[PDB]
Amino acid sequence: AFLEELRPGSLERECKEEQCSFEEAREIFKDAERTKLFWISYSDGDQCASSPCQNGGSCKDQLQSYICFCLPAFEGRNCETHKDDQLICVNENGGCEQYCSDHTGTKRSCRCHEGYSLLADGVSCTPTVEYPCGKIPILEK
Amino acid sequence: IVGGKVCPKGECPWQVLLLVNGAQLCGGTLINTIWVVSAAHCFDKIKNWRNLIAVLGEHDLSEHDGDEQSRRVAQVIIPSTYVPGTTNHDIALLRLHQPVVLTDHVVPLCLPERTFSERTLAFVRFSLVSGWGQLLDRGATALELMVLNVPRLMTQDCLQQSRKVGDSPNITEYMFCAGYSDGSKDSCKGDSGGPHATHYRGTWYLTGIVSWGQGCATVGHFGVYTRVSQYIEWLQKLMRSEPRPGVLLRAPFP
Amino acid sequence: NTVAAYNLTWKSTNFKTILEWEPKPVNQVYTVQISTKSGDWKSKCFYTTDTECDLTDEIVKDVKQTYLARVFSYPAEPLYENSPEFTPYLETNLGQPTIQSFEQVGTKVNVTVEDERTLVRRNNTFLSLRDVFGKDLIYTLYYWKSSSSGKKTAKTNTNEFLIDVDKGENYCFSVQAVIPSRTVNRKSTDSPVECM
Ligand SMILES: COc1cc(Nc2ncc(-c3ccccc3CN(C)C(=O)CN)o2)ccc1-c1cnco1
Ligand SMILES: *[C@H]1O[C@H](CO)[C@@H](O)[C@H](O)[C@H]1O
Ligand SMILES: *[C@@H]1O[C@@H](C)[C@@H](O)[C@@H](O)[C@@H]1O
Ligand SMILES: [Ca+2]
Ligand SMILES: [Ca+2]
Ligand SMILES: [Cl-]
Ligand SMILES: [Cl-]
Ligand SMILES: [Mg+2]
Repeated sequence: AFLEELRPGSLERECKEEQCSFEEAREIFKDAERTKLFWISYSDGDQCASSPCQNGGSCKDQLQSYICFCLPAFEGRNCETHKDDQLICVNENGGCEQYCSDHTGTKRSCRCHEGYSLLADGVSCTPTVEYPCGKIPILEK
Repeated sequence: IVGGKVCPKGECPWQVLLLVNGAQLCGGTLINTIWVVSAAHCFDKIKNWRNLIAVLGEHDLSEHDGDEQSRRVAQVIIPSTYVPGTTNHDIALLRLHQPVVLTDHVVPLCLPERTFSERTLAFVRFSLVSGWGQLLDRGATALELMVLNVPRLMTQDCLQQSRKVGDSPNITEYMFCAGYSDGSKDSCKGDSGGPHATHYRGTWYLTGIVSWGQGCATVGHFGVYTRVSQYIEWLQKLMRSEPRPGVLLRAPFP
Repeated sequence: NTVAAYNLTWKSTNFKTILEWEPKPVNQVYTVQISTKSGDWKSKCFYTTDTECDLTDEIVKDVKQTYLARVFSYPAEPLYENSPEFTPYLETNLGQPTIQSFEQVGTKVNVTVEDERTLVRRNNTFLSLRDVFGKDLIYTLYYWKSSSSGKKTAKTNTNEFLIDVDKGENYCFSVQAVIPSRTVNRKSTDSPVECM
């Protein structure tokens, strides 16, 4: 509409509501340094529009990138890694105090060295002898 | 041990002092009431195989107290692949004639499962090394049990951080590096056979054995220990086998 | 059968920290470990096929510690490569700031900078850039009236600026986060421009 072009220059009308190119904003700002300062954040685009943060994470836009803020149970660039799916013997010994046995299909199972037995929590070990291996009695075993 | 501290009495309860004809020979580690793990090179020049003594509950070599127990060594088992005068396969499994009694001062160190040792214990940064060995390279030995905390290195890092000075034998898959290259802290001659013990979630385990000690704390070199996880299956099989007439037994490895 | 990873690089902004490396894996998986120079090694991104690993949960436990990471190559001692050392507090990029509001009181203008959230947590909530850096963090304001030739600058130890303006004139603003004690990577990118 040419009748809309009768209206005087405006950053809100031409650039906010509508789009606007480098020359349109340069005509408004006049200075090169001022137009470059506006254009670097304007022509950058919203990287968070593709909703890249998974599992209920929050997106924060950056210059040609973004940052995902994950909920406590998740991690990764896009919050894709579920912390619950990491219960394997190579990850902090599977939460076991002594031995860890990896089991495919079912979950991992913790075990104990001789002279110890597995506790109720399924991960801790307790001595079944007065002098179990690898404990120092003068420091109260 | 160079650069360490005195182990407070009873705080290294698995440490063994090996004597031959009453003389200080090597170190060792008690893994149960009957079996002791030591280094194969310790037995290189032994003539009197019936005169081997293991001492548990020792602390001060100049004073005897009620905490020390002595046992004759009935059998020394070394892998067949070990070649005297060299570094590889430096491990010995000793059978005591009679069991020791476990006390507040005499407690075995856990021998771990291979997998727990390889994927968990191998990534614990610091472990302890101990012995009555030389307090400096070519120096006099210690009268009280000394202990030293040392950081472990993966062999790639160890070789990249070392200088090929003096005797630099290959560091094989049956060895691991631990310590410092600045010449301040290491295990020395006389500490051979002793434990490299790792603390994990309230319990201590055997990870390494003090190998050759001569040349200890050389600037440009780290400490090199027998990688005990490679021998778990071998040690467990031999612990189930019956005794042989001779003291020395070269058993097949693997 | 495997290749050692190479070009290990830290990508970090507001403590969201990701280790990146080459190359794409063919019949090989990866495992990353992380440590402080005296702590134990912690395993991350187990048997991954990605060429990146998010290490945010490990580095936010102590942002002032110096970390070293290593990448292991397993076929579908192992082959591994060490990363450069990384100290979060000194090297994380400062995120792009946002002007929250501006208010006029006649001949004076208050310009408020929004609290920048970081990946550092303190029991349920995310800490802001000011909560972590405190006194080390300043904000810089670039302002100008549309009829003048040059720009002016104001600096603050908080998230607010209180400047003098000329009567009946429209001003444009942009803010930048700065950690003056740094020699390298001391500033964020400029915030989007805001005008009255
Ligand atoms: C193959 O290249 C090397 C190999 C080595 N080898 C080594 N260093 C030490 C020893 C050792 C091996 C067994 C037993 C006891 C000890 C040393 N020792 C007296 C102690 O550990 C006392 N606790 O071997 C060292 C350096 C290099 C090197 C340097 N730049 C590139 O490569
Ligand atoms: C949103 O889309 C993808 C993720 O789905 C991401 O790679 C882009 O960078 C982002 O703009
Ligand atoms: C952004 O942050 C994440 C962690 C979640 O709390 C979201 O609900 C929020 O919008
Ligand atoms: Ca953007
Ligand atoms: Ca004594
Ligand atoms: Cl006896
Ligand atoms: Cl802030
Ligand atoms: Mg226009």
